[PDB]
Amino acid sequence: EQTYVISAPKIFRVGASENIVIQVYGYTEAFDATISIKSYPDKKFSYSSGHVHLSSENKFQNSAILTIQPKQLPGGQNPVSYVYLEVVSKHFSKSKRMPITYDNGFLFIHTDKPVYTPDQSVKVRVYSLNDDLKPAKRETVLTFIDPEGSEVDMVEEIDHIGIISFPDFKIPSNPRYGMWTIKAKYKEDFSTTGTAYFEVKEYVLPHFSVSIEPEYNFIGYKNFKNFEITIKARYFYNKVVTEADVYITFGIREDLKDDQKEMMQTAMQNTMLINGIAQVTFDSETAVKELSYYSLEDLNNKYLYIAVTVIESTGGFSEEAEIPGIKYVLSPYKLNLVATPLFLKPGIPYPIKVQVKDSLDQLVGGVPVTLNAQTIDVNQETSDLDPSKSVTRVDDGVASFVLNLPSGVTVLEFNVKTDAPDLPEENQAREGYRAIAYSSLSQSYLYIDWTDNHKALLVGEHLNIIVTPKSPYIDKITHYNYLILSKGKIIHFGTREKFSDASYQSINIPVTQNMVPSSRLLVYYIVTGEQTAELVSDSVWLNIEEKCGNQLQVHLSPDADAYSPGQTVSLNMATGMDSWVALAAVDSAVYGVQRGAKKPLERVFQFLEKSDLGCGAGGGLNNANVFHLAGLTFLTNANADDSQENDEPCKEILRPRSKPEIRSYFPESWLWEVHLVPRRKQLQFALPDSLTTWEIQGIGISNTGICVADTVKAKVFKDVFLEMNIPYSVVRGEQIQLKGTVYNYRTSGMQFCVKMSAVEGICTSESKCVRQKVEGSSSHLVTFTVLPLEIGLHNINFSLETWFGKEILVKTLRVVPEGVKRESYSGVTLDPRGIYGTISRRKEFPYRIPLDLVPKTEIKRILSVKGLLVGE
Amino acid sequence: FRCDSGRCIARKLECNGENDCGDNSDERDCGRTKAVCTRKYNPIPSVQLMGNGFHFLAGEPRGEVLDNSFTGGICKTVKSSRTSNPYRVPANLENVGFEVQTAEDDLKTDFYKDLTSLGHNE
Amino acid sequence: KEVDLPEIEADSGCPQPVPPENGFIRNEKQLYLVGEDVEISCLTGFETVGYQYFRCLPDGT
Ligand SMILES: *[C@@H]1O[C@H](CO)[C@@H](O[C@@H]2O[C@H](CO)[C@@H](O)[C@H](O)[C@H]2NC(C)=O)[C@H](O)[C@H]1NC(C)=O
Ligand SMILES: *[C@@H]1O[C@H](CO)[C@@H](O[C@@H]2O[C@H](CO)[C@@H](O)[C@H](O)[C@H]2NC(C)=O)[C@H](O)[C@H]1NC(C)=O
Ligand SMILES: [Ca+2]
Ligand code: NA
Repeated sequence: EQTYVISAPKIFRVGASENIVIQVYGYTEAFDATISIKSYPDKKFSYSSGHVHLSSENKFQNSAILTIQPKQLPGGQNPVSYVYLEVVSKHFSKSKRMPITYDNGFLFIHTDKPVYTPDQSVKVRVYSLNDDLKPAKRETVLTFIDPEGSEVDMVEEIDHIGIISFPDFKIPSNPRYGMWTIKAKYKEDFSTTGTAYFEVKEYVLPHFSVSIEPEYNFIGYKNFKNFEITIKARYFYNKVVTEADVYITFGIREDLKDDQKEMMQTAMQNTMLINGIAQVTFDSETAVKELSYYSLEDLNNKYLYIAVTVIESTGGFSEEAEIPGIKYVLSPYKLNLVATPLFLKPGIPYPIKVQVKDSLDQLVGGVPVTLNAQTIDVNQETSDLDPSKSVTRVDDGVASFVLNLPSGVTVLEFNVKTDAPDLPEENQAREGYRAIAYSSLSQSYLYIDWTDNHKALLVGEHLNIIVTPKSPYIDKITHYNYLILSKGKIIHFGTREKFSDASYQSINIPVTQNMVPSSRLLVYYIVTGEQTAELVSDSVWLNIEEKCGNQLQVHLSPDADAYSPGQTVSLNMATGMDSWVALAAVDSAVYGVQRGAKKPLERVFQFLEKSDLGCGAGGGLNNANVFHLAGLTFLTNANADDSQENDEPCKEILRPRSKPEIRSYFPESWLWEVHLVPRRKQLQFALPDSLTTWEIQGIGISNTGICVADTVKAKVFKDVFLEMNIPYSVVRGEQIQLKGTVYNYRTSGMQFCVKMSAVEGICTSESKCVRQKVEGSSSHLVTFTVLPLEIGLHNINFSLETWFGKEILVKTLRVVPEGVKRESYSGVTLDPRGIYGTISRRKEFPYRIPLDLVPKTEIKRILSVKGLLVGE
Repeated sequence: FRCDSGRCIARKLECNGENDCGDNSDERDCGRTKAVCTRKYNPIPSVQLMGNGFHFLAGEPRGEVLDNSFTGGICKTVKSSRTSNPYRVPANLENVGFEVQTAEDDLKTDFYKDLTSLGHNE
Repeated sequence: KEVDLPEIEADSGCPQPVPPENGFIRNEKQLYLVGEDVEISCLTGFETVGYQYFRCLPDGT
């Protein structure tokens, strides 16, 4: 018998080097075979064709890189939905109708930092990659959008290496506070999208970060007379808070999108943070009743609000921090199969991996889970399998189970309920499932089994995988035939001869860097039923190790673990091959202003592995299902591939989630440069006068692709120093009290003397030197009382005089005007063609001043014009 | 539902102990079956010849045009007199009837001068 | 008949707004995308006084 097979990606991608595996069990007699991609309802245009020559030479198997570029319908857009794969050969032919997408590659929008003050420039750049993970040079158009969903500016640059550097985006003149958006797209035809976000707020860099850790994320029966809260404050230069006065309040809340709340009086206050830490236990029972409530059951599906205020006792700084909310719920847990394909093989052991979550979508380990199971036979027989138990892992959140199904089985019905010792039986949640047998005209099945809950494979290894083909009417299996996908392109293909000896046998397949983010492998064999061959298969999903093509390694010169507040130092670039690299320096405190998180990298692994057309742990229900679910569709001789149910969107879960010293330059972001790195480079620069941790991330793109490095922490730190608590802006008129503390880290004490240098438009108490006394290893609250008169005016110096120290502080107070901030706008529609019935070419907006105006203030205005384009 | 044959049927008809799709895919994999018709009834004879096509000009019945085995999951039934157990009506059929006596009126004769008569009325 | 089907808001654009007395919206739709403007003009014998636009907020408002 002659049976033929073609394997192709489920859907083609425009401009992707789409690989097409061709495998056959033809006569030794070698032969040529043309393969092509032609247009819809007419095989006129053939966009690409590939002359693959096969024989006993290549164990009857080839690869062909067809590709589909811009030959299309551009004007009055009708961009084609479909194309036609074709096979032309001496021995045979056929053809396929296959869909087409313009989703091609990856746009990574790299903002300089995630939080800005109005009148900052937003640095931004892009890393763009094509389906092959190479540079992919296409001119790209990001477009700025305000927090009122309204488009604002729009700009293109050409892409020279994959690191597109756009001009800095100055935030508008009276801009809108909130969540801004950068949307990036190719100016060219491909559909591809990128998004990023930044917050605009009046914000001030925050001196120390206050952590606030609750005992759990649910509140329930165990912890309702006590909920432990540890709060850990420390400075951004790695030295914790000695003495601080704490204040905690609590409140009731409806939800997490809830703008407001109902406070509770009698809320524990005045624990003192001692040497890095403080703790309290919140009796919800006694406190909650002071509002309406009386039972926890009364209080169901409601959230609890915590907000803390840690003012340094000896050190002039208020800091604030808060927890949105903690849910009060009966049902403490959620359930969901992690790496469980819902299709079973009879005369095999089924694998079941379950997951438990708290109300806030994070793992919970140590919880026991009961699995009840029920089997029904091909015979229509109904049977009770024996109930099992396991306990959810702590590193996983996953409890695993295995049941060996009586081989005559068709349908498995399983219950999964939690069994935590403190919860009422009714409160514990359950989910139920059904699993279904892979249908075999053959009565023939396959089960390829590989799993490690340890869960990670490392490039370089050799994969050893066990193939058991239980059942087939005949074991006259000639060949085992596998196929390995990664990021939606077929990358490996091959054949192992059946051992008369084995029944089950090994495959050894070398793990390669083509698979780095993740991969699938699929294995099929032909059973020629001497009347119509059947294709029989199974696939498996394999997360592997995160190793770059060009591992970038970055190092600071002076290996010392603490650094000095002015010092120059060199940086080290490292690469396995010539590369580009894109640097960033961010004040590690500035991540502290937004509770939300930095987002290069974590993402870069994930975005890149979302080109996989598959779904599930693999392993279908037909032979067609298998190949389809695996991110493929075939053209076939024995069993044809049927379905077009690519449509319903994929969801499963795969991975479970003199001698003065002058301090002046306090840059939030720096090192926003890019460099050509010939496997080696170095560059010196004097790191800025500022006591914080500098967190400096380097990411490099190269022939191989992208690779983000391990971020480099570099805390700069002085022994004795002064830093003032300066408000973002102050209003001219009312007198203000300026705070700020001197920090003495030296093992002996000292006598010191602070004094301020005022500018022409700012006031002060007298006119000296007010000599005080700071103990060994402490701090002293110092304050000055000023009053602003000239608006906008900046520059205040603070000078420090001590034992073995001399420090001058260069700060820049900012000032605003009294009264209100009225906003008024007008507009026109320019309509040269009198479309509306009257032709419009000019409006005149006259300067007009209302005399209610606050003295010495400008009248601003801004001209915004939004071309109004319409039409399909 | 979706029969793998292509035909697209109402879910009610799934796992009900009756080949509703044709290819029996609608009962391919079923554990518990909600049987439509609690009791075995008979097939009406020549029911398919009410589902065949009729070629006007030829005056000759042609290929199957209706599926008349389709039963719609409704177990509608009809009792034959002079034949014990009831018959099962298909879903295309609103009505079936069995009432039939014979008399002289049924046995008639005609005379034809020539064959031109047969064309005139039709 | 068009009037009888009024059904989806998942889209999150703003519904048709309310023109002011003696005026009309220049630009009819069922849904407007967030950040779209609609221009108010006036009926015959009346003319616009002031800011002529409403903007669609992500609000829906
Ligand atoms: C704060 O002190 C700095 C110097 O420590 C002053 O800046 C200097 O200004 C003079 C001119 O007045 C320049 O010649 C110096 O080169 C500047 N020095 C530096 C390091 O930039 C600044 O004027 C002081 N401000 C006040 C209000 O006294
Ligand atoms: C064919 O079918 C119709 C019913 O659809 C029969 O008509 C009925 O005949 C009975 C005679 O007793 C009358 O009582 C009913 O009123 C009739 N109903 C209708 C709707 O016409 C007809 O008798 C049937 N013919 C044969 C030969 O069985
Ligand atoms: Ca049925
Ligand atoms: Na095993």
